[PDB]
Formats: sequence, structure tokens, C-alpha cells
Amino acid sequence: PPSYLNSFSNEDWVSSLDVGDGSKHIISGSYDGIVRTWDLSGNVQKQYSGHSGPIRAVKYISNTRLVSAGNDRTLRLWKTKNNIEDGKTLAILEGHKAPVVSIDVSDNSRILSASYDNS
RNA sequence: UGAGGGCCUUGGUCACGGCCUUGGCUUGCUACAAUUAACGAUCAACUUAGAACUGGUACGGACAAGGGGAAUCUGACUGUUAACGAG
Repeated sequence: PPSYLNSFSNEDWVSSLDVGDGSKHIISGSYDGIVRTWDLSGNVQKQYSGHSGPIRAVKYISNTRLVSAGNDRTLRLWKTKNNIEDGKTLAILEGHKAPVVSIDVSDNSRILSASYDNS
């Protein structure tokens, strides 16, 4: 049976999760607009801030790349360098007109985003 | 003086293009003036309410119903030949 191993708290509701292909860090987006990476010990390693509203989807691109989306109509491409690290936004991807709630990443460096603008 | 963008470039890395690093228009914090911004800019609102041409007025010049005047007698009856009566 699947047994309780370990649970770590957050500030507000958590809306999305990702672990990546090969890694141990857990990526979690919350409803306060902050994306947090964890190192399997309940400790935040990297924080991403800059989204206006709640986060709805977080995806893992590379060891130093992340893509996020939320209630604001913008995807965000973040980069980190490789205490608590503070990632910065490489780019803001605009043009949905309704909140973006899903994202997926392909092998050929492409991203698919599903939003509430029926598009 | 810190941040974010743009043009540069230096090495390692994966078949002109990614990945990791190196040094040089917007906004944030402080220092001296301005506080007559009592100025300027922009978006938005706005069209001409006037109609009618009635009469009576004071004045200037002819009509206006139609024979007049005076006094006595007489009939109800005041304050100067009093008046009045379709006698």
C-alpha cells in the first residue's frame, strides 16, 4: 500500500506540481503567485515571484529553466543560476486574454498552453 | 548610486542555433533648487426663444334721436325771480 512518507506545509493553497524527468526537487505553484522548489526535506531552495495572481500550472524545462502560468494571462519563463535562491524572469509570454491553467513541454523546445479563452 | 531592457564581447559546452559563465530607454532610493501647477495637455459635451400686427387715447374738423324762450295759476314741498311736474 502507498504509505505516508513525508508532508511539508505551504503558505496558501497549492495548485500545481512537477518533479521533472531526472531530479529530486519538487516544483509547486501556489495561489499567492510564488513558485517554490523543494529538496525532499521540506526546505525551499528557489523562489519565483513576479506573477500578479495565483499560479495554475508549473512545468520543468531544464535544470536552470522554468515555465509557469496563472490567473494573469501570461506565461513566464524563468532562469536560475547553477541559502534560498531568487530566480528571475527571462520572458513574459502574452496573448491569452483569459487565465492560463495548463502547460506542457516537448522535446523540440516547444510549449503548449491551455487557457479559459477557449483557445 | 542601485535595478530591469538594448547594442558588444570573452571561454567551456552540445549539430548559422541552443545551454552555463565573464567585464560597458523604463524605474527605485538619496542630495540642491520650484512650490503664483494662480500653468499646460488630452478625452468628452454644445448650438440663434422668439411669436402676433390689436386697438383704445388725448388732439385738430362736420353728424349725432329734435322747433325754441319767459312769466303766472296750480300739485307734492329745500336751504332765491329757490328748485321739481314731459299739469
